[PDB]
Amino acid sequence: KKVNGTSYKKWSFDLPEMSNLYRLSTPLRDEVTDKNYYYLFDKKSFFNGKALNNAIPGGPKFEPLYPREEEEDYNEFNSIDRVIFRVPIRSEYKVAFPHLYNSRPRSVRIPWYNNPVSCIIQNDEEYDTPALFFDPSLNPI
Amino acid sequence: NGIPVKLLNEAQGHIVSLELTTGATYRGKLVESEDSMNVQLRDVIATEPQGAVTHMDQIFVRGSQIKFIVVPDLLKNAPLFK
Amino acid sequence: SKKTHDMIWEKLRYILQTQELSSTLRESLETLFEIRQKDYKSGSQGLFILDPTSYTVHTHSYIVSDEDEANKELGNFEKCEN
Amino acid sequence: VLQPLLPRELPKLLDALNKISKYYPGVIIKVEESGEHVILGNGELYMDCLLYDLRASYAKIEIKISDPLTVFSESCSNSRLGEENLPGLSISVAAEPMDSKMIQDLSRNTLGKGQNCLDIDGIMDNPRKLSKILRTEYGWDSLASRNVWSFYNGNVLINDTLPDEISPELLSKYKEQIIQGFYWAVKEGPLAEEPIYGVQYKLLSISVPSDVNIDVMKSQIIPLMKKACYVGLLTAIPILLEPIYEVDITVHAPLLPIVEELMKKRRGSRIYKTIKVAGTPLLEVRGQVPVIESAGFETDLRLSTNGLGMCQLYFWHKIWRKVPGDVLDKDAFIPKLKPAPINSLSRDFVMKTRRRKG
Amino acid sequence: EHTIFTQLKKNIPKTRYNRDYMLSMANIPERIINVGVIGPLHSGKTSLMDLLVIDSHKRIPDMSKNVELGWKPLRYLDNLKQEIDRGLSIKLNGSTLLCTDLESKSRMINFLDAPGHVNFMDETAVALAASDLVLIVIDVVEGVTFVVEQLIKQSIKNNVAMCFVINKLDRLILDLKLPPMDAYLKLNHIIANINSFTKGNV
Amino acid sequence: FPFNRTKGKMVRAQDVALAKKWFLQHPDEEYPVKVKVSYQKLLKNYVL
Amino acid sequence: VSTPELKKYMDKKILLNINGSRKVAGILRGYDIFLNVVLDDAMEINNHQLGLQTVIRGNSIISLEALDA
RNA sequence: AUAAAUUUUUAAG
RNA sequence: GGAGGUCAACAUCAAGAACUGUGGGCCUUUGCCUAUAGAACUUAUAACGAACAUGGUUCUUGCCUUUUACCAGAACCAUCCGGGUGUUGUCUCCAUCCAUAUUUUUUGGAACUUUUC
Ligand SMILES: [Mg+2]
Ligand SMILES: [Mg+2]
Ligand SMILES: [Mg+2]
Repeated sequence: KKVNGTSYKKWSFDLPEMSNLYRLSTPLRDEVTDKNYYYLFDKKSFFNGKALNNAIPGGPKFEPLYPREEEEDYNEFNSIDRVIFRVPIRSEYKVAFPHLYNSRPRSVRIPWYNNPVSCIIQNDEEYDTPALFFDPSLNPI
Repeated sequence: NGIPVKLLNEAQGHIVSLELTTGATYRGKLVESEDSMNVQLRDVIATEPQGAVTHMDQIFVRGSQIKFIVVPDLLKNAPLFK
Repeated sequence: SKKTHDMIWEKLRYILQTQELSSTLRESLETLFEIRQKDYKSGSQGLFILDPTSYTVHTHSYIVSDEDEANKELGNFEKCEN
Repeated sequence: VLQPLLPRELPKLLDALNKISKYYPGVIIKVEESGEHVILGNGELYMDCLLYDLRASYAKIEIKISDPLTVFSESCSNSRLGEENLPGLSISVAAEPMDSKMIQDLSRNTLGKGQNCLDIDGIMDNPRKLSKILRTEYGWDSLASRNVWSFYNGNVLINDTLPDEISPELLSKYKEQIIQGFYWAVKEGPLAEEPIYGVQYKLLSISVPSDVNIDVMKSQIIPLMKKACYVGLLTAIPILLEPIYEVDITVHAPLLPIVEELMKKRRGSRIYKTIKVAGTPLLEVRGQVPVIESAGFETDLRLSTNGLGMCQLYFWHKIWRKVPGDVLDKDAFIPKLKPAPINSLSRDFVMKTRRRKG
Repeated sequence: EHTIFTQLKKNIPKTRYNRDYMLSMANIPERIINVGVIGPLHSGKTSLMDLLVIDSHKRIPDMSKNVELGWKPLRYLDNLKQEIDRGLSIKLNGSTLLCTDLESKSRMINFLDAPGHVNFMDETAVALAASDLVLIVIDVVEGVTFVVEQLIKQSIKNNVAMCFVINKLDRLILDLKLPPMDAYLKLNHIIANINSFTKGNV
Repeated sequence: FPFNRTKGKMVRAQDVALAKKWFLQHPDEEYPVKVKVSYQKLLKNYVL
Repeated sequence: VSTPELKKYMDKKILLNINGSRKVAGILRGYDIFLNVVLDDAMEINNHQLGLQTVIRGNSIISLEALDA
């Protein structure tokens, strides 16, 4: 029942076991269950990171990909007399809402916005702290 | 519950025909029906058992005194039966 | 205290949720839970310079069936033949 | 702001722009004398959804998009005279602040049943009664309550003098040419060439030249209402109104102190309500932050708390606020590359936006 | 390139309720309605529409085997590119079908999903201004909140008829893990907390 | 994904990549610049 | 079980077609789950009124055709 | 009120 | 006949969000329209592999005596280590739905007599 057979493909397991495995492998596991964690660490914030030639502060650096930025007219549109600096525009803006802060992207992708703000609450201290328990993180209602 | 009742309910909106124990056929838009076939109808003609016809507005009929109800043949198609 | 504490808040929060209380008692009552999930050093603060093992301490034997021994005899002075 | 990258492509952009206005209803679009285009939209994500759908579907041409900006508006807080450019006519206008609860009222458009006030849109609701709504509720002049003519977006016009009463008929001629000129100089502006807001206009009196004339007065009078309204605003101690987003924030509880900083930093810096949440370790936090400072804000939150939290900004009550500066200074400090000092914010924005148009 | 879609006349799903008959219902204005659906972000809306859909069409193309039994939600009305990878909804988007109440009285219904972000409210205001009655979908954990306020004042302000659905109860137990009692207490707390905004109606 | 399922298929024993997860997650804090730059190399090789 | 939805016909004059090829008229005042009718009185169809108000039993009603729209 | 870190070698003429 | 195989052969796996067969109408086989049946595997933060290499041409660079060998980006292609599903063959191990009668149904208000046709 557990595994297919000598050719050894399609393993089929059971809860208590797969629990115990969970338990053991605790050193080796990713451990982070909230998608909302990776915020600029997903792929697409990487690809955006490259293609606009930015570096997330903890980020992988890549190559210009559109190297010559130096061609430019002397052109009044974006100039200083006409622009007001209130808030800096850090990069992560430009990687978060790419088409907007960054004039002229090329080959950019769609950052995925956000997930529900996980509430998950675990009780890891006692083995016998029962399943359903009102946990001090909660508010009183 | 009765499937004929269900059918009747479905026929709501449609132009049903309707004879009583008396034998006085009506034909009209079925306004409302209940478990007991307590039908209401709009814009309804009313034939006498002898022959003569009379137009009338919003007839109510109590299922006890109803004999048989004709529903339009579109309801045959779907989707009450299965 | 882990069990006893736990069941103490069993009934204690059970209060705020099922019971109906005054305003100015209730406001405080929940300030408790707030500082709880803020972890209590607002209420726990002190002199910690003393050790549990080194310092000779005495864990007193009382139990609420005890009349404390109510000593006014040690309240006042005697004659010392010593 | 918008410009298409190479001049020769201006048409293609337009052929898409009209499309977008259709497909995304909320947006509102503009041109200037500049050839710039202006794209007004709800919120930051919303501008994202657009500009992507602008570049990668409808128009294909790359364009240059400014630093995110904001709207502004023009208000005021209190002999008085004015003139024609060819001295046959003159106007002079009265202008005051209006009730915050009045202007409060208008921007809430209402049917006014019950004992409640009514909005101004129904002005052809019982006009005398209408003056009862006014006299009653707003402490309004019963005589002006008689005299109220006509309203527009955030403000309204009135009439006070005798030579009015010399020619309430001859003026009953030019009413609806004035109501234009009022819409005219309202939609436009003295300073920012931007919409005026929340102002009371009580006319002084209107000199019309001897014998008047036929088509002189017709379209002669409306622009003269331009200088009228402006001149009435200037000496009235103007200010510059800036929007305010009603912040909503959600956090896990122990991360709260964090939020404090952000607000201290972002100058919105009012968190009105900390609403505990029930059964869930959350805190709703209701607050305010101005539009202009809100630029990156929602990220600054979403990062700084390491994946817990969320934010939204939005504009409903359509509240506004004075911008702190002194609306004109010849001695002003302008930083050149830093966020300006709050002893003049507004002087700055004047001398900038004017440097957009000219 | 720009969107997803189906372009053909023979691959549109079979639709187990026999469309033309639906078109027969369509005659009487009496038996059809327009239900707009709104709520706050990430409240379950589009998912819910898809409950109706997968419950309606018999054999869908867009199902991968994945969501078929699986994990990721099939988000049917999403349909753009942007609204897919952005992970969200922009253009409000319809679905029509006939479906039965428990009576077996089967009505034709126009559902219309609306975006739940607060910078898209514009494209909800449409969804109201048309639609007949609206389901406000409340995410149990979030609980009502300023956005659900301005909604419910906007529904009933425009003379529409509301029904609430509490959503995402997986998050109740299987995350918060709330003993049965305290959960009941919670739901009560929402309901009490909403009725104060639905005044003359309970 | 590795875990919650309890029914699935084998992988060639070299496909399970045990250490991917560590260099996806943030660097943490303490580490001296040698290992951080080690991270940046592992990203760059991944993204690519 | 369910109530006869005659709230449309409330406070309107109705031709109660009744058992044995007879008739009644009158304004509708009330009813119940058995379809008994309570009505403010009128004639029996030349014509002659009896009573101030009248109550018709459920069984007896053939029809209650509305005189007013 | 900062957490931003390139390389690296063998043969043949 | 069932279970298996670190067994084989042959099909199929990147697309109008997309497959195939069939009935009928039109054009003249293709093709269009209509009706009908069936759809394994793989796909939406898009894909056969929650894995991860190498080669060729072409441009841009970087080391910089020249070439192999190279530095790091892009475009267009290729190779290689693997995989799923289906059919057939072969091998091994075993076997030959209420329960009950007093207004809406089933405890009936049915019958008798007479005229016309
Ligand atoms: Mg949605
Ligand atoms: Mg040589
Ligand atoms: Mg040589």
